Amino acid sequence: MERYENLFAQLNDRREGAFVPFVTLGDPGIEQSLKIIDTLIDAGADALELGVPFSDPLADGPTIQNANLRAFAAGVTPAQCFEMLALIREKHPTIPIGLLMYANLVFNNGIDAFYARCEQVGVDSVLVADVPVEESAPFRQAALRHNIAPIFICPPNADDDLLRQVASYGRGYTYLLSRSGVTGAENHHLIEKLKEYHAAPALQGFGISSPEQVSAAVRAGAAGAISGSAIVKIIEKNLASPKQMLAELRSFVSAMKAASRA
Amino acid sequence: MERYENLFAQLNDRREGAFVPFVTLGDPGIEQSLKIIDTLIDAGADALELGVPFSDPLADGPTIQNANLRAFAAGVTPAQCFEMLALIREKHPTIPIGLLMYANLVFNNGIDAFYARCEQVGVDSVLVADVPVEESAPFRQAALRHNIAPIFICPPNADDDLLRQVASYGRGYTYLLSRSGVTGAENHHLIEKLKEYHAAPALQGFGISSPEQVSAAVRAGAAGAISGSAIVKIIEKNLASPKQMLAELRSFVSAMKAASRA
Amino acid sequence: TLLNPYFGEFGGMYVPQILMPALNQLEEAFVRAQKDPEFQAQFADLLKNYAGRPTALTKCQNITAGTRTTLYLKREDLLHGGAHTTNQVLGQALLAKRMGKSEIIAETGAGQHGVASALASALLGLKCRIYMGAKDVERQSPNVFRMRLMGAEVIPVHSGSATLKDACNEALRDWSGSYETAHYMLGTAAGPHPYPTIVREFQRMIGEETKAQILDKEGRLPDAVIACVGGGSNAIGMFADFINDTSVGLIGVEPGGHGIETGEHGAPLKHGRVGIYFGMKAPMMQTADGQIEESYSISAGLDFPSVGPQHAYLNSIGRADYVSITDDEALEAFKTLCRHEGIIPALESSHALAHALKMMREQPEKEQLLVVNLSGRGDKDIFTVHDIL
Amino acid sequence: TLLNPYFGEFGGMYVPQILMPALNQLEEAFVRAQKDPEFQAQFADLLKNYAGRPTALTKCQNITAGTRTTLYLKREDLLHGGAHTTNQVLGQALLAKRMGKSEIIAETGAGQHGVASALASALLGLKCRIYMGAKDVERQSPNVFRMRLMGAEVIPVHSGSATLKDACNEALRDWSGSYETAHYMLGTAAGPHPYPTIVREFQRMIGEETKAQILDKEGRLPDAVIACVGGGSNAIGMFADFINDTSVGLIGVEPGGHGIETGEHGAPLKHGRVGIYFGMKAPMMQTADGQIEESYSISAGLDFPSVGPQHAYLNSIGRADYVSITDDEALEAFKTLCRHEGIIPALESSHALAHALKMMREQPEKEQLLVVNLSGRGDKDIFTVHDIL
Ligand SMILES: Cc1ncc(COP(=O)(O)O)c(CN[C@@H](CO)C(=O)O)c1O
Ligand SMILES: Cc1ncc(COP(=O)(O)O)c(CN[C@@H](CO)C(=O)O)c1O
Ligand SMILES: O=P(O)(O)OC[C@@H](O)CO
Ligand SMILES: O=P(O)(O)OC[C@@H](O)CO
Ligand code: NA
Ligand code: NA
Repeated sequence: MERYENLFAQLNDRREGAFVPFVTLGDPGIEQSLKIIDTLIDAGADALELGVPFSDPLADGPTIQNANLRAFAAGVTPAQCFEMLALIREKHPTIPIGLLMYANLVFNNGIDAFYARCEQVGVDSVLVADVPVEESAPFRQAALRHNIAPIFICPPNADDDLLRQVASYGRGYTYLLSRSGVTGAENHHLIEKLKEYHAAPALQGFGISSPEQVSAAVRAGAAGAISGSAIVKIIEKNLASPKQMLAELRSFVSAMKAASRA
Repeated sequence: MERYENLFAQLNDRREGAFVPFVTLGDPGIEQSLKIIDTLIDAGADALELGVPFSDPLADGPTIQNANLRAFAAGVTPAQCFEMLALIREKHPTIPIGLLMYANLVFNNGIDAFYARCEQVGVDSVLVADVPVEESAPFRQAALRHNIAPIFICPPNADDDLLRQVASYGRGYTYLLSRSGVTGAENHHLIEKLKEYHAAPALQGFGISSPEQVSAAVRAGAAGAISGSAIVKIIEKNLASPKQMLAELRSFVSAMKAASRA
Repeated sequence: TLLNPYFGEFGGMYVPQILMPALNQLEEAFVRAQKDPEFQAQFADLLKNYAGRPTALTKCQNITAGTRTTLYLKREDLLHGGAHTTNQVLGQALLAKRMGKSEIIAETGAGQHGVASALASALLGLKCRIYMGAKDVERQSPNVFRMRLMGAEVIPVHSGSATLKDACNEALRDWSGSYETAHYMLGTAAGPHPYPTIVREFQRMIGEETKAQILDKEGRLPDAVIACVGGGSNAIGMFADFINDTSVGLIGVEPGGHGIETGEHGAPLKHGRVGIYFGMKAPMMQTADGQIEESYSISAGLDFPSVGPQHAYLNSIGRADYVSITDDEALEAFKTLCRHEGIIPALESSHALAHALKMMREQPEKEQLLVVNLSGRGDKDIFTVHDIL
Repeated sequence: TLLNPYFGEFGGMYVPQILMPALNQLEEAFVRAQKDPEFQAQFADLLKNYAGRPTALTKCQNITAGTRTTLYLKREDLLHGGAHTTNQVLGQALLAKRMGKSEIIAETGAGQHGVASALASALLGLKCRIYMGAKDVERQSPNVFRMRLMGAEVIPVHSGSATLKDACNEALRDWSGSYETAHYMLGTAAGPHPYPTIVREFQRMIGEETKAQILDKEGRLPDAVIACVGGGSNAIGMFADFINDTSVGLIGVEPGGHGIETGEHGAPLKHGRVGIYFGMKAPMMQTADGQIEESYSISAGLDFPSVGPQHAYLNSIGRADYVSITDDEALEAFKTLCRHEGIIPALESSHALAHALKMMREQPEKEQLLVVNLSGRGDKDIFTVHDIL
């Protein structure tokens, strides 16, 4: 809950947009995943979007799908995800970490029991990819009772009552979609209305891979950009030279974050 | 017509049964077919049953079917059959020759026109394998006008009116069936009734290969036995040694004819 | 005989003498059955409740676009088994049983009569042997596996062209030998009387239903009914109730094969001469010497060098007209029914269809109500039509 | 929403937010259509005159011998296309058109919904993409060729088990991206509301016809109606009109695969726990960690690790009972329907059948009137069942 308010106040303060990386927890093995996450923070990461690997990624394109399979082959479970989440909170206590989830993994152990384990480990927000606003009530009441921000998606085709509901129930940031589709590295009235309704900071989402999209987003009114596949593609690409991987990752993040001045 | 009366009078005379071989005209080539026919007459043949090769032998088992194909490969037509029929009548003017036919070949050139070519060449009888008694009228009126004996089959399942019709319309000999089926080399009230009705000499037909069947037949009341496949099988068997073929054929016929004393 | 075996000069009983009482037994059986109300009643029950009848009459939505032609199809493809074949076979198995018989011999070319002969033998409990030519066994194999799983035996005839002629031959050769125990379930309205009359009577529901149906939908009778002709059963099942309504033309479609002019076709009735084979006097394809000729068609159920006698007669007096369709024209009408109407027809029925399209697209402003007998489905054909790429 | 999305705790709309207005558009479209007399009228015309309906209710002559069981079958195998599948798809393509849509995405496992999606798109003129798992593409290939000849595109999903789950996934992934132009023609009474209600309503003619038919033949309602359950459509089409007649039990049959105890099966509703996937809250087969599990069945149309929600609810309140059948028990009922009744059933429908035989032969003196929904034909299956030798 608060680490976001913190970040958005200090960012508004030094007048810049936010830069939030995405990585799947455990790809391409736990040991190198933790180092990728430290190098991402090192190079420029304002907050973190993290994935817990699901079997059936309903809203994900192929880079993330293969990432999930690399994780699964490395033997990563939901429990290894929570135990590595506490080790990186143990050394980076400022950074907002948000979890991007699928509903079966939240629901599995008891919904409320999920939120409690998040709280316990140091997690700030939970985005459940497949629970629409009209189904959120069990999930949003249980994250509020455990002081985890409920993140909701605002789609390009959103209407009056939906922007109102997302503004009321959301916290942390409003996940603002770029396009229709599933997560892939390829190809204003809403931001205005969201602010009119007092919806928390619009971070823009699918398909940013280019720095000029970041600048563009911030310039448009988006409090930052989220980039996912773009980053995972460098993990995939450099799986054979870990050194060069961490090195190319660094470079990518600092450039991407540099683009956030506006 | 008469060569039969002749044969049956002289056979009744010297008290013996008749022995009628079968061969397909032209198998396994015209030249060797004519020599087989002379050797058959040589060895003991009382009369001759000859086949003109048809494409679709409806009442024939495999020996005769393959015989037909050997003939067809030797290039034998209905015209080559008639021209070889006159060459063997030209040197054996006593012997009754009967033609065993299928209706399409009779019907093709005009039914009456067929009978005339038979007469012209020296043929005694025509057996049409697929025209039952109730369909015979065109065929039996045209063979009578050209003095060719109409041969009819008497089947094991023949009744009152059928033995009457076969007795009335038939001439030459009554073809008496041994069994149901098609021509293959494998496995009294009727003879009595036929004679009561005054049907010409019952020659017994399908499946004789053994001399004791000949003796048996004659003893039963049959004026002779017809053997077909049995003979063709020796043509098939010895196609490679023509000498030994003519030699094994001879032997077969004399034995078969020896069996006719009764 | 109690019934006439000739349709003008065509017809007859050109069999070996030994099979004649058997044909005579059957004609009696047929006449008895047709008056037996208890026979009629259960022929009906199995047609309705087991085969799935009345079959539907479908109006074509898309293939007639920009033409004044309305085109209905009669859907024998929706009949249990997948073809018109099944209606006749149920009556005939019932006749076989009425006569205390217990084996069934049949011959098959497209495999559809084989399959229908196995399904009725399994239902009514009769043992069943089927002859099928070795080339049709390959090009029609879906229908082979279907026969064997129902417990029928299919025997591969390799002689001759290894096609229906060659299966008819081995089928008659075995029945002469087996006629005591075994009935011969003949494939079409072809061969020896009484089979031309029995197959028609056991297939005339096809047209009695179309006449009723069209009159309900259109208030008038068709301008023409079209059907393909290999031996003649679906065509005569369709034509039969229409024959006294002189206003309704009747067209029959023979395989043009590779084109009449190549020799490679199966069009006896319009490009052969009268002959005597398979128990009848009917138009036939033969050499100059009277040797029967091998036919050709892309479709196994139409690959047959003679035609049943009543078709030969309706042609002669000018009450029905017969036309042909090439392999290529039948493939074109298959591709078009699939893609614009979502019905895969059998390549046999496509010859009838391809003529109706030719009728439509040659005179597009002609106002004409047509009906095509869609006699079967194209499931047996999909592997073959798809290696024509 | 205008209609309830929950069958007790089961159901819901567990989608990505972006697809929600689309689901909402559809529910409105459905409610409008159901009251539109002009919609009802042409849904009817195409069910009757194009699909071929009423389907028949066949009494079994031979398989019940020496038992007090009467067994009727409902013949959805005689439906244009070869399966129950076709009734729903016609209503849904009509809904797609009413809503100005022009592409159709669908997913297929047995290939039968794919084929039915291609035949209605070709008839009503809609372009059509189909996802199908790479293992089902092999073991169900007759249905593949049939789809492509009708001009549909089938796309081979190699991910995961390469089976229906994996096709559902790629199908929803594309519709999120395409929902503007494209409708998603969902395979069963499963997934997101309104699909559980639409598929049932567009399949309840199955049971409305059986109830009428049995009452005419027997003067009384069945003792039990049996149907197999992969996602749930034929079963609910069958059960739906019977639910308020408490005297009629309703049994549903899930794939027992290699045997429940091996892990290799597809029996969610009776051997899985409630989960959330594919837009619903329904029983599911999953690991201890909530990762969805791969199922198994010999039959591609039943190889699916969840079950539609209304089945989950009718089980829970105890109004329907669910049972399983092994691969081997379904092969045995296939072999027996072929050989003693001359009907090749689909391996899917054989699981329902094999339970009815088990009911009969376990208590042979029990007087019981049963009805099995013979949902499809076994034509897609004959090559596969025949390499099990
Ligand atoms: C769908 C379909 N429609 C028509 C025919 C042609 O025969 P018909 O002329 O008798 O009506 C066939 C042939 N049916 C026969 C002969 O080959 C069989 O044994 O399979 C067919 O399969
Ligand atoms: C004949 C038959 N009967 C039943 C079913 C099972 O589905 P149901 O549970 O929905 O009724 C199937 C599956 N049909 C779907 C799913 O795999 C298809 O895409 O082909 C079937 O093919
Ligand atoms: O569309 P991408 O490729 O930037 O990836 C989306 C994910 O970060 C998750 O929100
Ligand atoms: O049965 P077969 O074998 O003696 O042959 C019959 C022929 O001779 C012709 O009548
Ligand atoms: Na023909
Ligand atoms: Na299932």
